[PDB]
Amino acid sequence: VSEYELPEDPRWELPRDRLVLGKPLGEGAFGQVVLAEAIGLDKDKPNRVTKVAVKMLKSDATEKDLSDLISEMEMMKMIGKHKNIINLLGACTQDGPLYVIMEYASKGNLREYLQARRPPGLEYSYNPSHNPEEQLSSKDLVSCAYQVARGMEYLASKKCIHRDLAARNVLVTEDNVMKIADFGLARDIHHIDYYKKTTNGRLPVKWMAPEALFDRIYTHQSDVWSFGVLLWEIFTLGGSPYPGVPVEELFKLLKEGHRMDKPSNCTNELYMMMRDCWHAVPSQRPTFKQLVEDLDRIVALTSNQ
Repeated sequence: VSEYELPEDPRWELPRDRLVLGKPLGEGAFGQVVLAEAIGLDKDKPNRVTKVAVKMLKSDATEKDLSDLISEMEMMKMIGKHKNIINLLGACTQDGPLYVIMEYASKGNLREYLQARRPPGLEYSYNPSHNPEEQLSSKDLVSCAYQVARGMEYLASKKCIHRDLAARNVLVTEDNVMKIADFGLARDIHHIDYYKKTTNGRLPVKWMAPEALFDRIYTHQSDVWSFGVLLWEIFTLGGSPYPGVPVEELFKLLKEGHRMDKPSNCTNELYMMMRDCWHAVPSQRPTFKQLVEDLDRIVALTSNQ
């Protein structure tokens, strides 16, 4: 790593020995995220400990992988802070491997968070968690969507196109705050494999707008399409999109104006929002600003009983 000039930034630099490294949080090619305790992250509270997520490259990482990680870090700096995104907290760039320090979401990703809170009724697939948690009220689910819309509205205003908005990329903090993750990732410069499964075997094509899918055109409006799919994931408490539809087929279906059916427990108004997000013509989908305003009103009218 000493072969490279790493961008040191005194506003963000944290001495390596101020991090007590803990358990893995995840792993995906290059590279890995570990839980850590950071001593004196806030310079004015030097004896405070903060739980953080520490992102680093794998042992097999390449010059491009390092460039990607740096790029994510610099992008997060430029995008700035928001309550509903995974924020940058600091970095270790001198005396060892690049560490990018980010906010820690202790309750994991939204898909697994919702699946562990599935009640036993007819209205959801079965709860797969060995440690089931308290069911969420109706208000809570809409509020979940509100917060994600809020985060995306902020990101869109900073001219950040996410390109893979999905429940798996929303994280939940100890206080049940929704935080959009992986918004700063570098765009792959090689073409896409529409059948590649992620490191948890998810098929990303099921969240892509048709123009992203067929033409690789990504905009804020294709992100709005993804948000529609995420809304569907929410009101299925973590369901898998287009159940039983294989990829090669998804191409054809979307073309014919095929859309997912309304989840069993979903209001007509929330289902219309989904359908609006899945308008065939990008210019005709709502914007994140409209979505934030609509969902704000809907949260107020929705019951937590």
